[PDB]
Amino acid sequence: GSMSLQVNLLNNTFANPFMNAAGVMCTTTEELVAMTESASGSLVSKSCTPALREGNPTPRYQALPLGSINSMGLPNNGFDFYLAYAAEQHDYGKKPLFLSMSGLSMRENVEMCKRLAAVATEKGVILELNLSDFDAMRQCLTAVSEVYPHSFGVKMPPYFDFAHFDAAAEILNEFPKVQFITCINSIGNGLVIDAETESVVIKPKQGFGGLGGRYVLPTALANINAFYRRCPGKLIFGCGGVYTGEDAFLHVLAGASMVQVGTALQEEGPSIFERLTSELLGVMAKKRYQTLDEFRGKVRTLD
Amino acid sequence: GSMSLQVNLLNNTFANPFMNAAGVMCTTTEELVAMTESASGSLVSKSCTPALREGNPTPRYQALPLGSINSMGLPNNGFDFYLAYAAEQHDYGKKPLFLSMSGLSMRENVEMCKRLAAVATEKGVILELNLSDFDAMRQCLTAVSEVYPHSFGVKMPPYFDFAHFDAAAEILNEFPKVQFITCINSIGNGLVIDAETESVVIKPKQGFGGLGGRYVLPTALANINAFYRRCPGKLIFGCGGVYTGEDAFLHVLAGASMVQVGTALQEEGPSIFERLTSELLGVMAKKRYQTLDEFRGKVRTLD
Ligand SMILES: Cc1cc2nc3c(=O)[nH]c(=O)nc-3n(C[C@H](O)[C@H](O)[C@H](O)COP(=O)(O)O)c2cc1C
Ligand SMILES: Cc1cc2nc3c(=O)[nH]c(=O)nc-3n(C[C@H](O)[C@H](O)[C@H](O)COP(=O)(O)O)c2cc1C
Repeated sequence: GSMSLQVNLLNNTFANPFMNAAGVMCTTTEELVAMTESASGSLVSKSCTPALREGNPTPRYQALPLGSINSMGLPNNGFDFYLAYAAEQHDYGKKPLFLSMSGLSMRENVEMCKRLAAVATEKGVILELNLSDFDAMRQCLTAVSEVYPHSFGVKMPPYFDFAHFDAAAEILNEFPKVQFITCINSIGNGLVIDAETESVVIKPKQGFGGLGGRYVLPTALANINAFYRRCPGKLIFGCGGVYTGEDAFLHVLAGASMVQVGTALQEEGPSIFERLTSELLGVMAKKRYQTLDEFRGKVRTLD
Repeated sequence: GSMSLQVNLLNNTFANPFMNAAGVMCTTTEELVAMTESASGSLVSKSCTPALREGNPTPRYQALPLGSINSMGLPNNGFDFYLAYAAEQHDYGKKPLFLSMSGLSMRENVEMCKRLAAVATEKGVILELNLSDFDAMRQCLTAVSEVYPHSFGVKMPPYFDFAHFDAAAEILNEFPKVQFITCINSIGNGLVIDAETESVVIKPKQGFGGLGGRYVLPTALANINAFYRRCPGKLIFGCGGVYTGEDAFLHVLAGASMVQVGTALQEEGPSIFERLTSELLGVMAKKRYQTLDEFRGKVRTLD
């Protein structure tokens, strides 16, 4: 019958839950345009700092059989650029836009949010605040909530135990404006060593870098589901290890409303969204689901 | 030329760096015997608590294409059992024995260590203290160091940033008795969801469990290398994601002295050690290394 990947959240309609993960294929105008032109339900701009950053020396990203490792160092065009893209360029008629923000301090986030406010108001761009200790997180969210008169989401690093799921959820649940939680950012500071070259594969930080892709899917599912459970009032956006509609299906089963695609998108480019939508639809059709609502968060436990 | 996987550490000679990861194929006499009979350089008994524990309801382990997930819940025959194995059964002529200890409180560890002391003294069993909060860690090590008159090692959870590498290393470095650091335990609380069944795959903890296997190799390498760098006075034992001699070679390059094998061993049985020694030798032969010393810790960075 009639299947739909439509997602409705944040006062928006998304054609499908897919979007790039922040930082992937979303740094330049060209990329943002490509993402916007893609079949993705949405996009998020590269996490921005107040000013442009060159980011780290290359190689700073490496695709791997099981994912990716990167230490990009937040190369980005700077907030004004993404603000301007959101304010003046982005075609919201095509899809909603998220703007990822990653100030290097609370003050930077506060100042960016102060300015993002009007554009969020005028254009509907949605903040994904990159949060990737808990007191600091609470302070950050307080400071941002103080100056930012809109719902926003937060991009979380993965956590690895319930104590942390609980503590993080507790924080986030303090902030009604935090309407979505994106789980997860990279698994931090993995170290890929190329057995052939007997070396690391990225240059910054002695080769340590965030892992994405296949490596991170169960972690991502865990986090998605953990926050899905602990933040019942909030939306969870999944991010981590999505290469296929089936992976996305897992994200949604774990609780994801939107499903972000990082490494796989980096490796395939924006055409991946046509394939993901089609695959997820295929998965849904095989499983006799018509909407994401029908199985979102419905992963069955055995206990 | 002549190649050797021999490892000399902790006043022992190991024929090769391989051993099981604690908890894998090392719970029962039969497993311990099998590990001892295997080609592994060593073995470590299942992390024990003062008394036997049934562990968690099954399924509590699931092998996966990329690794494993488990929430065993520390099923173990109890300390007396492993102590007795170390004291009276283990053939130290075949290989050294590590005894993993995972008391559920400092007190439990202290009480077991007090009793382990004489057996370590008399038989040479070596404690791997399962540490998998930094104050708690310091307190545990202090307590164990107070009462345990031997060098021992610690099984560490993976860390994911340098702040944690630094903090953990700083702590471990306060304890001269901590002579090896085993990196790593599982990546905590991943959630594997079976797209077919739309369910989790292990029963305890709503399906959340420690990830091992291919998922964890870069994390393991990161941790091994991080502590290798930060704890130059200590040996690092690698654990995580070893399925092949090539993987083991990575561990060693990252800094590993011993290389523990969990998931792959769980899946393959103790004959894996023949294959691993052979493969690691083959890797070393192709690379013209003759000893592990020649490349241990020599992973080349690009910066
Ligand atoms: C090249 C690259 C750049 C990234 N930059 C950002 C970023 O700017 N902001 C952010 O929140 N996450 C960033 N990440 C993390 C991704 O958003 C995503 O959380 C991570 O890659 C896991 O998703 P994946 O498994 O689909 O890769 C980056 C990841 C990659 C690979
Ligand atoms: C079935 C199973 C039981 C485990 N039990 C223990 C344990 O008792 N003590 C411990 O330190 N680690 C335990 N672990 C973690 C392993 O020692 C190892 O750290 C982890 O599996 C990563 O290694 P791998 O990638 O080779 O699996 C267990 C792992 C598995 C799979």
